[PDB]
Amino acid sequence: KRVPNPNFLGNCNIKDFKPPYI
Amino acid sequence: RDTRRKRRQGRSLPDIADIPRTFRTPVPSTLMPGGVDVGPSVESY
Repeated sequence: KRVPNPNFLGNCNIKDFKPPYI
Repeated sequence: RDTRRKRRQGRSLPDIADIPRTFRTPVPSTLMPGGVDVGPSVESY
């Protein structure tokens, strides 16, 4: 069972925060 | 013992004939050519 590191393509810890109008 | 005879006839310096080679112990580096691939992997597991 593999577990992805935070340095994986698409598995960052910095989630995209959305603006209030969206 | 070479220097033991430099003094006897000198009573009465770099060796340019021994040209050393460049072997290097490999650095533990993944990508670079010339280094062993120990340590953290290319894949992130």
